[PDB]
Amino acid sequence: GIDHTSKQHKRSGHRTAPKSDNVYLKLLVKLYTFLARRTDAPFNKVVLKALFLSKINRPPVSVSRIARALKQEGAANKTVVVVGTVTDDARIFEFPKTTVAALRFTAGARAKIVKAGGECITLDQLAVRAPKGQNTLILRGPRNSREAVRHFGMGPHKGKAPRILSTGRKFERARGRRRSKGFKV
Amino acid sequence: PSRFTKTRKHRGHVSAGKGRIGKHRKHPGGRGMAGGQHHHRINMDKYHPGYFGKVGMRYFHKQQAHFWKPVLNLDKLWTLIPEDKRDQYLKSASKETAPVIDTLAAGYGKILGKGRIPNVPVIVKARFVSKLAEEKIRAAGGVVELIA
Amino acid sequence: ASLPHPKIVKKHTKKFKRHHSDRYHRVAENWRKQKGIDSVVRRRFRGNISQPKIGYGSNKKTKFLSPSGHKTFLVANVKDLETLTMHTKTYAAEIAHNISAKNRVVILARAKALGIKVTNPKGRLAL
Amino acid sequence: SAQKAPKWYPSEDVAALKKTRKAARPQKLRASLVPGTVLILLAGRFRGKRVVYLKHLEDNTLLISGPFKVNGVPLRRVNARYVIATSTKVSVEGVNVEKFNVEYFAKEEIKAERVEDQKVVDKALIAEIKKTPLLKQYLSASFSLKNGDKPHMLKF
RNA sequence: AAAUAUUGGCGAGAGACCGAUAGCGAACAAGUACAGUGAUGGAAAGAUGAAAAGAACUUUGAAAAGAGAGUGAAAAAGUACGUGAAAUUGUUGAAAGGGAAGGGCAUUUGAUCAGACAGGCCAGCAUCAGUUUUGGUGGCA
RNA sequence: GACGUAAGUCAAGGAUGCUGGCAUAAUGGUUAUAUGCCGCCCGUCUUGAAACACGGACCAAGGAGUCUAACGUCUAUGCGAGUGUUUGGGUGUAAAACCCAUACGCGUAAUGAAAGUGAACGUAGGUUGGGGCCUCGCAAGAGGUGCACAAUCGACCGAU
RNA sequence: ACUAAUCGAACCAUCUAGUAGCUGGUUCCUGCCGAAGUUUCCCUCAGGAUAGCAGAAGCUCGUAUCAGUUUUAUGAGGUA
RNA sequence: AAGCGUGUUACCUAUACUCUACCGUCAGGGUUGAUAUGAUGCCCUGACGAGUAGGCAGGCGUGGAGGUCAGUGACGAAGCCUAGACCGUAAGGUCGGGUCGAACGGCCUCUAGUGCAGAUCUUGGUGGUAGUAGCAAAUAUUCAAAUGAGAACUUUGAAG
Ligand SMILES: [Mg+2]
Ligand SMILES: [Mg+2]
Ligand SMILES: [Mg+2]
Ligand SMILES: [Mg+2]
Ligand SMILES: [Mg+2]
Ligand SMILES: [Mg+2]
Ligand SMILES: [Mg+2]
Ligand SMILES: [Mg+2]
Ligand SMILES: [Mg+2]
Ligand SMILES: [Mg+2]
Ligand SMILES: [Mg+2]
Ligand SMILES: [Mg+2]
Ligand SMILES: [Mg+2]
Ligand SMILES: [Mg+2]
Ligand SMILES: [Mg+2]
Ligand SMILES: [Mg+2]
Ligand SMILES: [Mg+2]
Ligand SMILES: [Mg+2]
Ligand SMILES: [Mg+2]
Ligand SMILES: [Mg+2]
Ligand SMILES: [Mg+2]
Ligand SMILES: [Mg+2]
Ligand SMILES: [Mg+2]
Ligand SMILES: [Mg+2]
Ligand SMILES: [Mg+2]
Ligand SMILES: [Mg+2]
Ligand SMILES: [Mg+2]
Ligand SMILES: [Mg+2]
Ligand SMILES: [Mg+2]
Ligand SMILES: [Mg+2]
Ligand SMILES: [Mg+2]
Ligand SMILES: [Mg+2]
Ligand SMILES: [Mg+2]
Ligand SMILES: [Mg+2]
Ligand SMILES: [Mg+2]
Ligand SMILES: [Mg+2]
Ligand SMILES: [Mg+2]
Ligand SMILES: [Mg+2]
Ligand SMILES: [Mg+2]
Repeated sequence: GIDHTSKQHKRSGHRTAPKSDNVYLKLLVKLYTFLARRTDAPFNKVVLKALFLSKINRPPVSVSRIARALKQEGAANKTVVVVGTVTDDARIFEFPKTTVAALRFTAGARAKIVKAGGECITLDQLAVRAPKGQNTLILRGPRNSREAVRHFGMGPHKGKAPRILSTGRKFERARGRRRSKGFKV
Repeated sequence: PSRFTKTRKHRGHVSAGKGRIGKHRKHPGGRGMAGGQHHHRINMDKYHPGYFGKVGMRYFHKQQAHFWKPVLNLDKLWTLIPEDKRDQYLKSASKETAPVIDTLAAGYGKILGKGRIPNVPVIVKARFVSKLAEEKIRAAGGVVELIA
Repeated sequence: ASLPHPKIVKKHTKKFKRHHSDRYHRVAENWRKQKGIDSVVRRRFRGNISQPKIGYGSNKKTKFLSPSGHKTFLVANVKDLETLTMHTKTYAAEIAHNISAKNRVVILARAKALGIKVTNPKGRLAL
Repeated sequence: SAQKAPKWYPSEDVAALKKTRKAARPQKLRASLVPGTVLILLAGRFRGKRVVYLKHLEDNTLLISGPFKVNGVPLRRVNARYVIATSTKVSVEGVNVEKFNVEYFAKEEIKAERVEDQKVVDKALIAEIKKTPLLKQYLSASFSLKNGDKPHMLKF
């Protein structure tokens, strides 16, 4: 017998592979598993882990988010890296000329980047030209703006969104939401 | 499909995952929303506050079409011009040739002011506009023409 | 012969017969886990039958090996047999139960020509 | 196909052995075993015979000739673990035994040469056996455990 | 009028449907046989063989039938008919058995069985390594 | 690592060497039996079952978390400020597959009972962290940038 | 009491697979993790909701934040 | 004392402790310019293994469906029997022999009316009980012949 301080046989709880069966994604993982092992550049390990992520955990990255990132001083010539999808954003009217490396590009995003004079690159071409992630800018989309996140942690005085089908008057706007009817949460 | 369900794995195990003691029964707490004010009060006040009780005025014979008014913001205002012809107006920004944007034919009732359009004059035809949206359009050199 | 292998250890040669399969004819001997609340077999009381558990697993260097040192490959014709042309030290052919007598003759002669061991070289013979 | 196929087969190559650090070194006999000692045999066709220890061969066998003219035991080999060494000793510095070795006793009607190899050795051994009293009869008698003999207390 | 409906009727085409305890209650002389005064209730029951070629003839028997013979690819297909499981049963063989029997570990005995000679089986000694157990003796504080 | 001046050797990152018998039921497996020791009848409710608690004489076949409407979290996939061809139309090798317009749904705006109003002072803010990247350093470290995310103070929209 | 072996409301069919907080049953194997009978509310006390205990999915990072432990310093307590 | 109090040693044996091996699980690593083509692969290192209710994971089996093996089969498919054999911890899989007579598998996938010892479970079949309980109310039968394979029981006669 052993007085176990920790739970036995506990899995790490981190993805060690993509749940996806996409063969090309698994080839990209084959590439960055090699690069993470045979280089000491932290970029390769970060990209590898991002390659494992689920869909909600790799939100879209907008071209305007990329352009804002390129406004960081000393960052205007960095290769933006997005382990995910880059979407188009018509709310920006001046896009800079830059090389963006991403898993997926939408048609609008690719057209906007190319029309700016820039380049759209796959992650393997990024691995060829920046094996240690040289001069790279990893960008991530907003995880907590998901609709599902609105409803997490619901409870009195927490101010989250109730899980509700129909909205408007008559749908949870009464006793429990105003002092005139009972109380307010 | 059936072969991936836990029913298949529970075969050979007596209680079918329902417990020996609790012993899955028909409707142990009632059917539907029973007891929402009595024995389901805590759940209902925790997750659906405001559920019970009444609220303001009633509207007999409400037709939603009376209220049709899709909003469009200025930051999306220039998307109503097709991409092929958009860049020509964005350059050479001047009056006497300014893009007429009919936001009603685009399916919009009111123009709101989320703001930061380019400094190009545009003629915005709309049923309704917010006060700030008309400020930004005028500041850019355009105008809003009230239509019906 | 077969490739040299370590000694073959089984760790449990005795069949794992189902509890009370000797008691009632309706209970078959195929192993079933006792799930009863009071079961002496489930609770592992002294004197009761042993249950299959992973600790009984065979040495990986010896698992699936016959006492002759070969893994069994089920063969239905000459093409399936010629799958083991370059593998005679690790695999032995076993003719499928439903192969006819005259086809078994063909399989055996081919196997002898290629040096492939046949685990059942007597099925459906005129002897 | 009755059985589809293994996608990738194991290697048919046979691995070489790792180099082994087991150097053979000479056997250290027990102190009780000195050439000329009389030996009780504990096993074999000549069970219980008392013989004379002549030489320690290179295969770790002892070469005994409990004189063939005394108890019929020929020039033969024995394993030192199947032997009791006694305190009684007859000098073997009158007999040549260097002609006897492992290839003398190879497997493949008695042969002619072993008879005079015995009839020369027995001359030298019988000569000193005649000196001390009762030893020739002692070498003729066989050993056995009588009732109440305790070999853990017996001296030999 | 049409676009709509259609567990009835008639006429068609179909199925990742069921396959004789399933599928309609009913694959069959099935809403039949049968129960109930009555309203009603309501089964079970498919398969010899390619073809009866469904066993002429002899013999034992009062006869059923048996034994032969014969037909058939097959009677280990004889209408008590494809295959023909289990429970239960007869016979033969083996074995054990002082108020149950059955089971686990181990081995004896009996019976039974596989593979290999291009090393397979069982051992003995020596010199070592790992882990231990039990002695003898030396030097110091 | 040790030994040897070196050669090389060794008990130093896991057994070799020598020899014998048999090559078959001899070892082994299976099975019946015997012997030693052990072993209460399962299932179930239950704090507690071998129970003088219940079901179970036996055997075969049948026999119980399903489908559907709406939905939550998570995951895969397609496209992405969009998305959804399949109500319908076109077409067909004909319930398939292939093609498609106008709409409609959900999303892209909230808030108020409602009338209504409706989202940049600022590099879309400041502060504290913050992976990664950049510069200097043999390195440590130092400095610049700092996405996601976290805490916090503000700004904007609506209600009051 | 009797009303077709049926009577403190016959029998037949259908609604009807009537509802059941209650009894019984709930069908392969192995591997890993692993409980609760306690809090609050309830015409609640053989039942639920709720929190807790549990699993699973992970995610953000990479030796911190920590800790059913002591020491030092400093509080508090009214039982023996 | 083989009792009581006490002291000393030796000794016995747990699924516990030490070491070694094998299985599995978890963790941390290695491995690409032939990794001398298994990268969900191979390999290195360390630790760990109780379990109802319950959760999850990897597998085994069954009916049907798309694809493949130009798979098996009247020279015998399937089914069934088999103290004959082999593989797997196991679900199970495979082979031999007998019976048998017409269809059926392996693999990759799809799908479900998909796995039974229990439900006083349904239907059907079958036991022990057991050649057992019994076949005892209504007073009562008997002789002979005939018939017949066979007569307590049929017929006729006689009689009661
Ligand atoms: Mg369980
Ligand atoms: Mg239950
Ligand atoms: Mg086995
Ligand atoms: Mg078994
Ligand atoms: Mg218990
Ligand atoms: Mg029927
Ligand atoms: Mg036949
Ligand atoms: Mg038969
Ligand atoms: Mg037949
Ligand atoms: Mg039949
Ligand atoms: Mg039959
Ligand atoms: Mg039977
Ligand atoms: Mg008796
Ligand atoms: Mg016994
Ligand atoms: Mg040793
Ligand atoms: Mg035996
Ligand atoms: Mg006992
Ligand atoms: Mg009780
Ligand atoms: Mg019990
Ligand atoms: Mg009860
Ligand atoms: Mg009973
Ligand atoms: Mg019953
Ligand atoms: Mg069944
Ligand atoms: Mg009912
Ligand atoms: Mg545990
Ligand atoms: Mg109340
Ligand atoms: Mg109860
Ligand atoms: Mg006090
Ligand atoms: Mg007090
Ligand atoms: Mg004492
Ligand atoms: Mg466990
Ligand atoms: Mg099938
Ligand atoms: Mg057959
Ligand atoms: Mg049997
Ligand atoms: Mg036929
Ligand atoms: Mg079923
Ligand atoms: Mg049954
Ligand atoms: Mg059960
Ligand atoms: Mg009687």
